[PDB]
Amino acid sequence: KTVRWCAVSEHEATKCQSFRDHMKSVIPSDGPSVACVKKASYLDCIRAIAANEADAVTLDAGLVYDAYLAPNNLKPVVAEFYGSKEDPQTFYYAVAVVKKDSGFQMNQLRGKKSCHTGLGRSAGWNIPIGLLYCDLPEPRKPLEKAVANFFSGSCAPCADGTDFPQLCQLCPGCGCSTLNQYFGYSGAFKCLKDGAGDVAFVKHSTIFENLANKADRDQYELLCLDNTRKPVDEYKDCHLAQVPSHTVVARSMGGKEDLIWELLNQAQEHFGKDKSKEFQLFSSPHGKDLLFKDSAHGFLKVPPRMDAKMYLGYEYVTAIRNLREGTCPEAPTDECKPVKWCALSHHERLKCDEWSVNSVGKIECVSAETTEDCIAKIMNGEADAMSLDGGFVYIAGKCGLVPVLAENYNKSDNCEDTPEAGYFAVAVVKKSASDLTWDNLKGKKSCHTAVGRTAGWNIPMGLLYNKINHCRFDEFFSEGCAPGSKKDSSLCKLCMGSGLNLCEPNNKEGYYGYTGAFRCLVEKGDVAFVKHQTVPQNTGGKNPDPWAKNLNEKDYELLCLDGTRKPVEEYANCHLARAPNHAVVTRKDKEACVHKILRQQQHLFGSNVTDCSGNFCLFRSETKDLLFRDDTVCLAKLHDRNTYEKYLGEEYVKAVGNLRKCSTSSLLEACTFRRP
Repeated sequence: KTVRWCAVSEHEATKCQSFRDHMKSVIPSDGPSVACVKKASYLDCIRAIAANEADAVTLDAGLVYDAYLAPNNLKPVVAEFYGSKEDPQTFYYAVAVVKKDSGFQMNQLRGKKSCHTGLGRSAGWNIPIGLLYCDLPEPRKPLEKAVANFFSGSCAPCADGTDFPQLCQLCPGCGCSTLNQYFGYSGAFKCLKDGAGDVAFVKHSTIFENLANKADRDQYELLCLDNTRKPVDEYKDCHLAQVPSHTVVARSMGGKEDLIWELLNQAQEHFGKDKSKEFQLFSSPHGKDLLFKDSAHGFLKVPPRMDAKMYLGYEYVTAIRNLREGTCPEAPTDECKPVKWCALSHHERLKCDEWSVNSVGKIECVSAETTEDCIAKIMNGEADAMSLDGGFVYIAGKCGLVPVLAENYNKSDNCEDTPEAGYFAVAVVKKSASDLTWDNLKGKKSCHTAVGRTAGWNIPMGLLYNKINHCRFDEFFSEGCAPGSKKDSSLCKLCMGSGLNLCEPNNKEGYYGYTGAFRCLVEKGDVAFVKHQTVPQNTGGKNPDPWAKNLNEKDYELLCLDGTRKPVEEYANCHLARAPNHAVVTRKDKEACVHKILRQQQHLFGSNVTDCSGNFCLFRSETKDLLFRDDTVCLAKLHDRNTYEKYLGEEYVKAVGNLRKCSTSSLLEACTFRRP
């Protein structure tokens, strides 16, 4: 129940011993305890933790990468933040500030003039040079010279002015102190402001400290990785890298992550930032930043699904990898790199393999255990693309990935250029129902197609969430039939079909499905949640069966979320949410290649050629829906709907968002932490 903290210096160990002590005084002898293992350096601390001779240490982003690498394999368990918990600042963004209308993007930096905070610094050197690495001229070692030739001239504080002069061209001597006006963050920004340099590599907040007036700021832009610019305040959605400020790592297996959280959580409680002048956790008389930076305000537990690569982030890991390794592709230069497609099942891997061979290298396969694991892989580069359903296009989007092509199902001869939007989920009731309105449903009787389903649950049950704020849905409706709820719940008390299949999510449950929930409306409930076509299909006699043969379309009305009502006829203006088609998602940096490669593939192996017999077919499956949905006609180009927020639709996103409040998703809670 004790946590062995690692200190990299006598001072730090003294502070640690104080920590240990003041944590004994009032903290049940059943509550966490601190032991102090003293090591000579960070690497020795990282090693101690992996060799199970210590348990935790706090490191800068760079050592968080090192700690993650074999054979240590350590992960981020607790984070240090710098604001209020309303605006807990745990990250910071390495951004590239430039002057408005100077016309050039990240990939057009050769020749330009650079301003770096200081050589060896994070945001100001390691990250930018890292990414830029493959664009530097060989020999790339020594690095300093190679950067000197890349740029036309720059101000690289602390660089070797003597040997590679052009690096102090904007600041002769390269002074490594405030003496040199272009040193440090502000020094680098000023280098840009004074117009000595074209681009200045600094922190996101750097410009917000050198220009108090939005007016002047509006004259500066930030270079983004997809070779486009954006307003300095849109840094979160345009930066070279996202860096964790200060992180606490542990072992990946074992590691006592939970115990560690229980320690520091309480610690920050008894000695938080004001909590006491007896013992200050984020400061010391013996020094500064001992154990934890002094600027700290508190701690935050890191979602368990997270690994260093996820925590550090794609861009960051990319930058550091290059520096650490140095490995470029003197391969073509423009010819698209093969698309690695992630498979979910054995049968998926098998179909993907058949596909890979037939594509002749343009398609490759990667196998992950679950949809979320595939998403983590597309996230960190181990994989590039895969098709997802609404719920996952949402999750994937929270994680930074983006929808690129949507799966099309209907109107077949115009396909390739017209993204389908979906099938409107509508709430239904009988016109002969008393004033029933959207915001009136409480205590009513419900009819659902089945729990978990989109049109009959997630969407409706998802919007209704803002009218409760708790996940106990069975106790909102007086009663109802929701195939799948617990056999006893109120959601099961209106379901017919007896025996073992009472309230079961299969057709043996009469009230199951679209048609089934309608019958459930007609025979026991006042509200049914289906889709826009469900009624026209089950009226006008279009349905033989007893209970339906005489039902008439006009005897019903679908509820509109603004309280009013409208005719089943114009569902288009009175639905709950749209409900999308499956979409291929991929990383922003691979978006281009995915379009080119897939269009050419759906060409060669699409629904076009029907001789699936003696050749390959992208849309047919040995099993069922492998890789794509079998009823897929083509992959549409999501022209401008290329972001989950623009492809899903506010209503849908609102709902799905609300539901993930009830059903966790470790991957989502992790991506949320890094950004949302």
